[PDB]
Amino acid sequence: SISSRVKSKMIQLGLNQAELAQKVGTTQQSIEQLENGKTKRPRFLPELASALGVSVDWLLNGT
Repeated sequence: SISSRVKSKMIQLGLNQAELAQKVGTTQQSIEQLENGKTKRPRFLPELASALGVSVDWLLNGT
């Protein structure tokens, strides 16, 4: 699921939830919630896209 896609990229990159949430500028809770499969449109999607240097298209769709 989407949070996996996000995470596994960060992991390889070296980043984790804290660094992620910071760089995104979201709440730490929102990262867990992302990994709770809770929301397709999280309140930082474009911000996440910049955070992993991916597109919004890819984040939503995803290969």
